[PDB]
Amino acid sequence: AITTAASRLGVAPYNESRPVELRPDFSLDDAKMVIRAVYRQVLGNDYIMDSERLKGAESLLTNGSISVREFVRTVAKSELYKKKFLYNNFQTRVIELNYKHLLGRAPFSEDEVIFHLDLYENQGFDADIDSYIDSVEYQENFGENIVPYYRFNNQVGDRTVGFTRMFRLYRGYANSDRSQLERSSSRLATELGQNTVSAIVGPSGSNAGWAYRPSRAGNTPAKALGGTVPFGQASKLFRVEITAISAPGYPKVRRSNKAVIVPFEQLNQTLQQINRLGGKVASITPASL
Amino acid sequence: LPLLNYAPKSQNVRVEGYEIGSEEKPVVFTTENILSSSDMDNLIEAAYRQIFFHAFKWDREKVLESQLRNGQITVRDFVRGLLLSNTFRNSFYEKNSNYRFVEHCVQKILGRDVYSEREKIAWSIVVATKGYQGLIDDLLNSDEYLNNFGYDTVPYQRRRNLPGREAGELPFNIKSPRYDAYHRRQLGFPQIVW
Amino acid sequence: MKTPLTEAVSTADSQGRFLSSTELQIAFGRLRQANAGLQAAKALTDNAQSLVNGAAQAVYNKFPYTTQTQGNNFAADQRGKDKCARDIGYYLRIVTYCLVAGGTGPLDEYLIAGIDEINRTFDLSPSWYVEALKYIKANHGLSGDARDEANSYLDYAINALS
Amino acid sequence: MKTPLTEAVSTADSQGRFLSSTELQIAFGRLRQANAGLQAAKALTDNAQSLVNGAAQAVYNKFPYTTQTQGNNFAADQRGKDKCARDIGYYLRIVTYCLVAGGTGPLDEYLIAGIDEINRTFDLSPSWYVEALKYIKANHGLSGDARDEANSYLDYAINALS
Amino acid sequence: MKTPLTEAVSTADSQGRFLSSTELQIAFGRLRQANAGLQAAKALTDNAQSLVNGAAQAVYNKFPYTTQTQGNNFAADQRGKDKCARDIGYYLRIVTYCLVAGGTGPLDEYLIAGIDEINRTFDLSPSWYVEALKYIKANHGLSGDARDEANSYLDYAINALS
Amino acid sequence: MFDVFTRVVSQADARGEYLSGSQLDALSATVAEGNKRIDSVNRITGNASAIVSNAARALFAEQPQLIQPGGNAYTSRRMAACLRDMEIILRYVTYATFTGDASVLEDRCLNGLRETYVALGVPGASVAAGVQKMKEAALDIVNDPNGITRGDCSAIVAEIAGYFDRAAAAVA
Amino acid sequence: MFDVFTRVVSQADARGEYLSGSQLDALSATVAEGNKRIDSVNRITGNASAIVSNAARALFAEQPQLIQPGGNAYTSRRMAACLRDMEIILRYVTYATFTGDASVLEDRCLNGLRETYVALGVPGASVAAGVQKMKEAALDIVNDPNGITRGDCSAIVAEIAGYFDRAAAAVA
Amino acid sequence: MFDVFTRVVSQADARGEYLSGSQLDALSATVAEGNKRIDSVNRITGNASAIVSNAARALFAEQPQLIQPGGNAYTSRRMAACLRDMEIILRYVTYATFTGDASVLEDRCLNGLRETYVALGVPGASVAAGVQKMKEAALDIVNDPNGITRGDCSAIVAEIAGYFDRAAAAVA
Ligand SMILES: *[C@@H](C)[C@H]1/C(=C/c2[nH]c(/C=C3N=C(/C=C4\NC(=O)C(CC)=C4C)C(C)=C\3CCC(=O)O)c(CCC(=O)O)c2C)NC(=O)[C@@H]1C
Ligand SMILES: *[C@@H](C)[C@H]1/C(=C/c2[nH]c(/C=C3N=C(/C=C4\NC(=O)C(CC)=C4C)C(C)=C\3CCC(=O)O)c(CCC(=O)O)c2C)NC(=O)[C@@H]1C
Ligand SMILES: *[C@H](C)[C@H]1/C(=C/c2[nH]c(/C=C3N=C(/C=C4\NC(=O)C(CC)=C4C)C(C)=C\3CCC(=O)O)c(CCC(=O)O)c2C)NC(=O)[C@@H]1C
Ligand SMILES: *[C@H](C)[C@H]1/C(=C/c2[nH]c(/C=C3N=C(/C=C4\NC(=O)C(CC)=C4C)C(C)=C\3CCC(=O)O)c(CCC(=O)O)c2C)NC(=O)[C@@H]1C
Ligand SMILES: *[C@H](C)[C@H]1/C(=C/c2[nH]c(/C=C3N=C(/C=C4\NC(=O)C(CC)=C4C)C(C)=C\3CCC(=O)O)c(CCC(=O)O)c2C)NC(=O)[C@@H]1C
Ligand SMILES: *[C@H](C)[C@H]1/C(=C/c2[nH]c(/C=C3N=C(/C=C4\NC(=O)C(CC)=C4C)C(C)=C\3CCC(=O)O)c(CCC(=O)O)c2C)NC(=O)[C@@H]1C
Ligand SMILES: *[C@H](C)[C@H]1/C(=C/c2[nH]c(/C=C3N=C(/C=C4\NC(=O)C(CC)=C4C)C(C)=C\3CCC(=O)O)c(CCC(=O)O)c2C)NC(=O)[C@@H]1C
Ligand SMILES: *[C@H](C)[C@H]1/C(=C/c2[nH]c(/C=C3N=C(/C=C4\NC(=O)C(CC)=C4C)C(C)=C\3CCC(=O)O)c(CCC(=O)O)c2C)NC(=O)[C@@H]1C
Ligand SMILES: *[C@H](C)[C@H]1/C(=C/c2[nH]c(/C=C3N=C(/C=C4\NC(=O)C(CC)=C4C)C(C)=C\3CCC(=O)O)c(CCC(=O)O)c2C)NC(=O)[C@@H]1C
Ligand SMILES: *[C@H](C)[C@H]1/C(=C/c2[nH]c(/C=C3N=C(/C=C4\NC(=O)C(CC)=C4C)C(C)=C\3CCC(=O)O)c(CCC(=O)O)c2C)NC(=O)[C@@H]1C
Ligand SMILES: *[C@H](C)[C@H]1/C(=C/c2[nH]c(/C=C3N=C(/C=C4\NC(=O)C(CC)=C4C)C(C)=C\3CCC(=O)O)c(CCC(=O)O)c2C)NC(=O)[C@@H]1C
Ligand SMILES: *[C@H](C)[C@H]1/C(=C/c2[nH]c(/C=C3N=C(/C=C4\NC(=O)C(CC)=C4C)C(C)=C\3CCC(=O)O)c(CCC(=O)O)c2C)NC(=O)[C@@H]1C
Ligand SMILES: *[C@H](C)[C@H]1/C(=C/c2[nH]c(/C=C3N=C(/C=C4\NC(=O)C(CC)=C4C)C(C)=C\3CCC(=O)O)c(CCC(=O)O)c2C)NC(=O)[C@@H]1C
Repeated sequence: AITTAASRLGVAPYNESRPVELRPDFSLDDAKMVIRAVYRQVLGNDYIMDSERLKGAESLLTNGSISVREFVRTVAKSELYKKKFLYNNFQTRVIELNYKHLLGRAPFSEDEVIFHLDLYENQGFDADIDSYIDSVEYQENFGENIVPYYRFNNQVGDRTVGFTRMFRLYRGYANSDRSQLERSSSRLATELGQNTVSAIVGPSGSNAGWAYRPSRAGNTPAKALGGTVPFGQASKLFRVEITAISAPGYPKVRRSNKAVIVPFEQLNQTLQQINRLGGKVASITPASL
Repeated sequence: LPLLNYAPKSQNVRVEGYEIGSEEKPVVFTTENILSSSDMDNLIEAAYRQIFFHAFKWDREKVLESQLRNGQITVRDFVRGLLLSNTFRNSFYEKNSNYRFVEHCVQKILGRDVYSEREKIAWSIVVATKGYQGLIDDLLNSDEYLNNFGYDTVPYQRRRNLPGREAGELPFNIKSPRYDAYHRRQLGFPQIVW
Repeated sequence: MKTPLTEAVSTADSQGRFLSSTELQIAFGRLRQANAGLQAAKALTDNAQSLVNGAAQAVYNKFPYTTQTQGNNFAADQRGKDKCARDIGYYLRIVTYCLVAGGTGPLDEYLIAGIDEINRTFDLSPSWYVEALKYIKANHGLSGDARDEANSYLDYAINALS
Repeated sequence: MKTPLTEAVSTADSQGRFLSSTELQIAFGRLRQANAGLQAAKALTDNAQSLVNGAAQAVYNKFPYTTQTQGNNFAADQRGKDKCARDIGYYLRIVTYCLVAGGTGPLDEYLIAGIDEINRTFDLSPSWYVEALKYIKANHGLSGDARDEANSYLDYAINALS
Repeated sequence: MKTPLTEAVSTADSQGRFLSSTELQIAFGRLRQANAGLQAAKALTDNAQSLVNGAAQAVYNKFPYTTQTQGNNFAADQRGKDKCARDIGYYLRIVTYCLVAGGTGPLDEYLIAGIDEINRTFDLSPSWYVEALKYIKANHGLSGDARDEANSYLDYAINALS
Repeated sequence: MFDVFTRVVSQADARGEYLSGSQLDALSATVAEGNKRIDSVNRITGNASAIVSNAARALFAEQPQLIQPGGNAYTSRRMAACLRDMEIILRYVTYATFTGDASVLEDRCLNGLRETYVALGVPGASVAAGVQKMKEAALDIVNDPNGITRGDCSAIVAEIAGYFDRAAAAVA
Repeated sequence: MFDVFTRVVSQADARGEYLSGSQLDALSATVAEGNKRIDSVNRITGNASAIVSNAARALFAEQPQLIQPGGNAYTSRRMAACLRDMEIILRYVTYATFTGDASVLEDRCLNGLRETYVALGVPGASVAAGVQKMKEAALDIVNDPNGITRGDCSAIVAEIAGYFDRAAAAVA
Repeated sequence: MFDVFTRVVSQADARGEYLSGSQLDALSATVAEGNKRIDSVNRITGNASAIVSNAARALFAEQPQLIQPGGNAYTSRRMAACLRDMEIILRYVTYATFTGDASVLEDRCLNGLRETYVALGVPGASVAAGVQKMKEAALDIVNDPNGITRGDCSAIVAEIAGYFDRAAAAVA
């Protein structure tokens, strides 16, 4: 599980929550809890205005005319969901969001993008939505009666890349999919295409370097090809991600975000220099063997 | 031991210059511009010129180049690699006294001349005590290096020319050839001709 | 001094390269321009007195307090009027240099570099000189390439002052 | 990739300056040249087959051993002849690029950087290609600015090989 | 962490509700209990070494094969005895935490979740720890609310193991 | 989420230690202050609407740029969202007061909040001001001596002040 | 970086082909527009200070939160940086216009700029509004019919407008 | 650095004077020579390899002590450095020719070069001899009547010869 780093990763509140199940012969308070959970999960913790509520679908859920899964399906196909997540997004962004909302995880591979992009293009948004909800994965985790929830913890069938990518899509508890630094941009287009991963940067409030994001071009690669040779005598190399660089000012400072590969023997100097740049350490990761 | 103390001396670099870009402003070769392959050539050539004055094919460091091209290292790292290279050690360290080697380092790395003999004297002991790499790292980590060139810019000789003057101070690759009288005598030059 | 010919050499030298077709094209662009620049220099020089006189009056009219307020920085006495006419003459003359050189070089090296410090230190308003430069712009009566290049130098100075 | 337009911006950007009349003259210099370069590129392109095959023969004639000696680096078999004609084609095509770009950029980017390593690794003589480039110089039938710009790129490669 | 105060908040938060009289009643329930909890923790802490050593012997008497049989999972050597005493100390220490916290939180978080995997992987019998926990129930000497709350956690752990 | 009790427990477990006598005594003293804690929570809760609405009114009076057209709190949707934010921060401050530990605030209310505001363009310094206004009102409400068993609540009031300050710092 | 000519050359070398007849004639048509392109670069450059300052004045008039105390453009250092940034963006737009290719703008200006602004807390949507105002002023200046040989600059104007559009989109 | 135009400007500024009519006319005559100046630069550049290598060959044939063991041009690096230096001097002469002023040649190549060679033990007199041989070849290439619009390049050729002479004087 996630224990020590749960709070700084924004996972602790989900560790403290149980799946929201609608039992047969449910009470009205049960129905209200499901409705609240579905709105929070499926709409990415956006505030929902009374004018935006799906009152008819809520009635049918309350009446047992539709199960939880069918209520999720209705919310996912609503003009409200599409306005929030479809009409203004690159389809790869849409697929990312669908996975997060409806399956509680991030896409694992480029194959998932191929499948859902073609399905949308050939059969339309509704058909694509059904594929998530009628999937084996949805059935195994949530079935007919449980609201979808974030699957942070390792499960059978997982891949490691899923874990790192969840923190590209989930940015903390007091946050929504439409209020994140990358805004409308696909978070995973490049990761999926290259099958690469990124160092995990936890949410703001609990991580000073929370804003670190790489640029389109001119990034430092993850691993130290060439080893310590360019640095001279050095025992081991680390990749440091740095954000919020301002102090020297333009043109001495061009990009406020920077990743550097530095040797063990210069980490003291590196931290000192970073502090004087005003920057905040986003992540440190071994870069050599 | 702490570095021997010495005083500065009046120098162009020590005062505000009110600089406006002209043909005498050193060209800024930085990787922050997302340089194309040919443009990266020029940056690499500039670094070789700044540190070696000229890199014959024998002198060149193709692997360091690839790593700089790939973003594995910064320009300052590339400059360190050149300073640690066989060419630099053989040309500027082994053929000079420690005192003149320090001068070369200050000129090439910091882009200024030394203040005095005392500055050269104070730093001459660093190679022996901290090792060759210790000297380079001290200079490259210095506030003076970082404030002027940072991590992504090729160093250059600073404030050599003043506006409206026909000539500036001597370029360091003219002022400071890789060796001087001491090694010249060992080679048995000058050669009598005619 | 920044000009097409000195920048061309500066570029090639910074690359350790002989001049090539690129720099030779720069020299052709210089040659296409030079005669118009020399004609503009001539025209401004011949009319220098009335341009300088008229420009100063444009400033005194736009900013009457300068001719009525006592103080070293103002032109309420002959001393101040002379300094002001001198200063305006400097701008005009150096602008003719830019037309001869074909670049902002002369303006950069003789006038612009450090002009903020002077204006702050001596409490001179940059807006005074902008008005003068606008006057010269509107009264040099150049046309064509001479106009376009001359105006580029006047606007360059105006931009530096604001 | 060195061209007048990119060099002008590269210089201005290094200086943190807007483009001035100096850079505008650079552009005028490019515009003076562009059509001649484009016409030169067209003429070389349309005559490319003749020039390449003529150049290859000129090399074979000046260096007979290349068509007589066995070895991966020589043109004694159709394989080696095809490689040689291919290479000469590369030189010709990239020179047309320089004419289009108005600078040695394409030659620097695509051919010159690394050519020494190739020629040494595969035991090719730079003298062979110099002969090929002389033949193209002597037979492209250009005139005026088209000839001068084309010959300067051809000579640029020759000097890079020498 | 199951404790009255955190669960009150967690439940209220999932409902998006301010705390109401229901949660305040939970706080009063916690306050009614806390002092006896803290006193029970103190008594167990002060007696910890006697309880742990006594519990281990109770285990060794009841399952004598554990002190005679060779094997990494048995206490036939000082290594295994030290592991055993350490383990019982964990149970006792984490039980004192539950008394401080007012809920099974510390036992769930630190010990119970995953214990079945550990005992299976390392071939440790849950029956051993049940006997240690029973000794501690019999010998902690608590009374009243301190005894009842303490025994609930000791029985919670026993039920988890069986 | 920790409460006051499990905060100490987590620190002890990480060290492998029993709580010491002084730590148990400190918790005993915390228990003795329990009724004042509950009262303070009840008072802030019972006045939640007035605290939120009065703070909002004061903020917009002092910062009219927020509500004029184009302002971040202009339009009913943004204004409603703004008022929800205020109510939510206040709610979590009562959670923190109830539990006696800031963790609920840190882990949930303030987790990712700055990213949210930067992404959206919400002026975080303005939120901090609103939170400060709610704090002043809330502290006065907790301190009010009418209709309650008289006693010294300065300690709980200082603790509550801290939670408000944490929230304000997180967005400013 | 690419210019209009070397962009086409790059795509041709990738395929091992001489430029086609139509490609050469397209570049000739580009050359025929060269003077209009130079004039547009010159007019924007000549009016750079006014373009920036008027745009900034309009921006802060429409978005006064920026310059209220606590606003991102409050304090001299932040206002100075803001004015500098607008000038930087305008400068690179003129570079792109001069070369007839967006590479210089995209590579040297917009790369990582969105990321820089979020990391510093600079409101990018407000940066984009500033770019828009500069765009409007810049095109009017370029389209000004006074004092210049008369002709149709519609194509150059569209290209310039496009570069401003890139800038506005990139900063947020 | 100065070029032919800015040399006159520098003198005029030092006097606080506009350029006289004769100075303007003189520069106009310089402009009318511009094509020849460009052609001369292009011709030297295009034959730079041969100029250097032919001159170096003749130099080592006339002064065989340079290349005999123990000589200053013996060993591959010293020979390579010598060839390099000749190309450097030729390169800066073309710069001077291109600009029409000797300042770049002096500031960036010649000023101080005598001391450079004395420090290294390079026979400066022999460098001058090599410079003279490049001059002879270079002037012949500039004056070649074949394949160029016929005209009189005596003035530019004399200027170029002067820059070589300046270089030959400076090294020894
Ligand atoms: C849209 C941009 C506006 C427009 C432009 C326009 N310009 C020309 C022609 C020329 N403009 C110049 C420019 C300069 N000459 C100089 O010396 C300098 C200073 C360094 C500059 C900037 C030149 C040389 C020409 C060519 C000669 C001429 O004066 O005509 C045209 C005509 C078409 C063309 O040149 O191909 C046009 C259309 N015209 C408008 O109406 C727009 C507002
Ligand atoms: C500072 C917060 C103010 C303050 C508080 C205060 N309260 C008490 C005592 C009690 N308060 C309660 C509260 C409730 N009883 C209920 O049934 C409920 C509703 C669910 C609540 C909220 C209780 C039970 C007590 C104990 C009995 C009593 O009536 O006193 C005190 C006295 C000391 C103590 O902690 O017991 C104090 C100080 N008093 C002030 O003057 C502040 C303005
Ligand atoms: C044991 C030798 C070391 C050790 C391990 C350890 N791991 C975790 C937590 C996780 N481990 C994983 C790993 C994977 N997930 C996958 O999908 C795959 C392949 C399918 C792998 C390899 C993950 C994702 C987690 C977190 C999620 C989860 O556990 O469900 C922990 C717990 C972390 C925590 O409690 O915070 C531990 C202890 N720890 C050591 O000290 C040993 C050296
Ligand atoms: C065809 C002219 C050229 C070409 C195309 C090509 N594209 C892909 C793959 C993808 N294309 C997209 C595009 C979109 N996703 C969206 O959301 C939208 C907007 C609604 C678009 C336009 C995506 C995301 C992919 C990846 C998933 C997929 O493979 O379908 C490929 C396949 C690449 C691969 O390696 O599999 C190809 C071939 N390729 C060419 O060579 C043509 C010039
Ligand atoms: C003005 C319309 C808006 C605004 C601007 C603003 N920017 C900064 C700080 C920086 N801006 C940059 C920008 C660039 N770096 C580059 O390399 C380029 C492209 C070539 C650009 C455009 C950088 C690097 C910084 C940081 C370094 C510096 O401050 O000089 C600030 C100050 C941030 C601070 O926290 O102090 C501001 C205010 N702010 C607004 O509110 C306007 C919408
Ligand atoms: C003013 C009363 C007189 C005057 C001054 C003048 N000085 C310079 C140039 C320089 N002055 C210095 C001085 C210093 N360098 C140091 O390190 C220190 C201590 C910190 C000092 C005081 C330097 C190094 C220079 C050259 C660099 C530069 O100018 O930026 C000039 C300019 C000379 C030129 O040709 O540009 C002038 C004009 N001149 C007078 O006429 C007054 C009597
Ligand atoms: C040759 C069999 C194949 C081939 C090679 C190729 N590689 C690159 C680019 C790079 N190669 C490296 C590799 C290294 N750099 C190091 O420092 C070390 C460790 C000591 C290694 C192994 C790197 C880092 C690069 C990128 C930077 C660089 O350009 O040097 C290229 C060039 C690609 C490009 O221009 O972008 C090529 C062509 N290509 C083939 O097709 C062959 C199968
Ligand atoms: C002087 C040593 C020799 C000489 C030169 C000479 N040249 C011209 C005229 C021209 N030369 C050029 C040159 C070029 N055109 C291009 O496009 C390029 C490539 C970038 C170059 C180098 C040009 C443009 C002209 C003008 C037009 C023309 O074709 O004539 C002259 C004639 C006078 C003039 O100034 O134009 C002369 C004399 N002639 C000799 O006989 C010397 C050996
Ligand atoms: C007029 C019919 C009666 C009236 C009006 C009144 N309104 C307020 C305060 C607010 N009015 C609004 C409404 C809007 N804000 C928006 O952005 C939009 C959508 C574009 C609307 C419709 C809001 C949000 C407020 C509160 C915040 C603010 O003051 O701007 C007041 C003052 C309320 C207060 O407590 O300050 C009043 C007086 N009152 C009457 O008696 C009239 C009959
Ligand atoms: C009011 C004082 C200021 C203000 C607020 C404002 N906030 C938003 C949007 C959001 N606020 C939150 C915050 C939370 N959501 C949670 O679930 C939690 C508790 C864990 C918190 C603290 C979120 C996530 C959002 C985005 C979601 C959404 O639906 O908006 C807005 C809306 C912005 C917009 O609509 O563009 C506003 C206006 N704005 C001001 O000007 C005041 C200073
Ligand atoms: C008063 C003495 C004279 C005067 C004032 C005046 N000022 C402005 C505009 C600005 N003033 C400032 C100053 C500051 N901003 C800061 O953040 C701080 C530091 C904390 C200072 C000192 C700024 C930045 C501006 C421009 C941006 C803005 O509008 O806030 C104006 C208007 C200028 C305009 O063009 O809008 C005026 C009128 N004018 C007089 O005539 C007085 C004698
Ligand atoms: C013999 C295998 C073939 C051959 C040789 C040849 N060499 C030259 C000229 C030079 N040879 C050298 C070589 C060196 N000089 C050194 O100092 C050292 C290192 C100690 C070496 C290896 C040099 C530098 C020259 C040029 C200067 C000089 O003449 O000494 C020539 C004449 C070239 C010319 O243009 O004069 C020749 C003929 N040529 C053949 O055809 C043989 C198969
Ligand atoms: C060749 C005709 C003669 C010759 C030359 C020779 N020179 C050197 C070494 C150097 N030459 C320079 C020159 C310059 N540095 C500059 O900055 C400039 C202006 C840009 C110039 C012209 C320098 C600095 C050196 C030393 C550094 C280096 O060689 O890289 C040598 C070699 C001496 C040595 O071993 O360093 C030689 C042989 N020698 C002859 O005998 C010919 C007469």
